[PDB]
Amino acid sequence: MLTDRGMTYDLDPKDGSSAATKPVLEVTKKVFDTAADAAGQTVTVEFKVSGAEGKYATTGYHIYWDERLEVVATKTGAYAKKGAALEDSSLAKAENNGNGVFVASGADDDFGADGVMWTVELKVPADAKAGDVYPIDVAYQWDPSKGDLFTDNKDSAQGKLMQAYFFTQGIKSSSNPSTDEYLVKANATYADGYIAIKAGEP
Amino acid sequence: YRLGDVDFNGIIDGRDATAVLTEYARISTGKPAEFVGNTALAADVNKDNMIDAADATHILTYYAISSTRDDITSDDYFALHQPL
Ligand SMILES: [Ca+2]
Ligand SMILES: [Ca+2]
Ligand SMILES: [Ca+2]
Repeated sequence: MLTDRGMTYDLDPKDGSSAATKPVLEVTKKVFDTAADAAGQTVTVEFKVSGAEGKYATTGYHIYWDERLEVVATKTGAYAKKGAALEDSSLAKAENNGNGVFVASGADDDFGADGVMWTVELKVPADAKAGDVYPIDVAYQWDPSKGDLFTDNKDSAQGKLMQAYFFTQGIKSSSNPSTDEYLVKANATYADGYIAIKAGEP
Repeated sequence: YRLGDVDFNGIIDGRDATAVLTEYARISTGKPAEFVGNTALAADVNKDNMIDAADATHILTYYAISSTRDDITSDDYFALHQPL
């Protein structure tokens, strides 16, 4: 089970189609051949940014996964661990959020790099079946008190355009849906990656 | 001022944390302070009379808490770490 928790990106500007920096986030799409190959496996799920080398400082976005997956916490209890894209970012924090996590970063200049921002260890249940798709969602959220971020150190006009791109075009959502066949079959085209098991029907 | 809101836009978020960290890195290398008056006061969230990466870490952690369980005010969160 997953739900579509993402919200409509509604700050000014909301059209990032002319952003100098067009950050794209890719999420692991792990596919197992058989239920027996998948059952009880822990998969490292990477959240990997491209096109924003040296262009960002301040990030914060939501991750959710199918409720049937079991997260394997870090030694500190965190559900996500920072990756190489964040190695030059002095501030990095993951807060747990049920079947999900909130991941945030900060830097004293535009030290954000391309590559793996975060990883999440997700374990496939013992009763996994051929055909199962466990979707993994990156989502924008906002409320009047605060919202998700992908901006530069000064939070410049270009950083706000880059943020608009990141949330509207850089990640999948109900307004930018996946066409990946696994997510279509999962009825989760708002999601971004997955752990799947092949159905292997003629 | 609102504690934690160093850009005074009514929101405590990662931009506040990055701003405190940026000020700390500038001062550390000997540049002049840019945080004065109520900005300086807003940055010192643990009330230890200095602005450093512990303040920036606290703002970011509040931003992440408010983004998840959201079960404590910013003022109560920063008071947990202030001197009795
Ligand atoms: Ca999504
Ligand atoms: Ca603020
Ligand atoms: Ca302080």
